[PDB]
Amino acid sequence: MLQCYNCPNPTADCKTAVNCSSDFDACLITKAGLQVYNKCWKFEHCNFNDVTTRLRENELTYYCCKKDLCNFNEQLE
Amino acid sequence: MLQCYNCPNPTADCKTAVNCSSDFDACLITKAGLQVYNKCWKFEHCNFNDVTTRLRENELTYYCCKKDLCNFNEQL
Amino acid sequence: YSWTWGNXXXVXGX
Ligand SMILES: [Zn+2]
Repeated sequence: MLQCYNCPNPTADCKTAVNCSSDFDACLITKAGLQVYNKCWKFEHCNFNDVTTRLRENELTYYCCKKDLCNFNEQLE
Repeated sequence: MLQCYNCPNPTADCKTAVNCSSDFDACLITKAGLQVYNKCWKFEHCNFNDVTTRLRENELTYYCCKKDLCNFNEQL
Repeated sequence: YSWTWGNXXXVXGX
């Protein structure tokens, strides 16, 4: 399966690694202000609109990828 | 109004600047193998699936943005 | 603010 950093809640540095279930095909990371999210995610729905609405956030940058444990914080500068 | 580099066909260095009509809200650039595309585009349709099918290309990197003349080659 | 970059891949966004 695909392995992502995945923290139920925003954290300054999530190091909780999970096997995402088959439904999820990508790993997300996104900073919204000082807050940081790390999640199992779907590639189709990795974009400003999908991410902002699904996480209830106004302004963010995001990165998604499909390699194990790729959604680490240094991916966003 | 939005100004993009826009070349009817892939070119190694597109120098054609166009006033995209209001139907387009973004400028695209994408390298697909050795080929390079620069186009007026729609942000909705800026992603691997939409770009590969609309240009008939298998493997590429793309970048889209909305400022005038932003879709230059060094963006990738 | 609003730009997208990507691959594959690979998605990079504003
Ligand atoms: Zn090609």
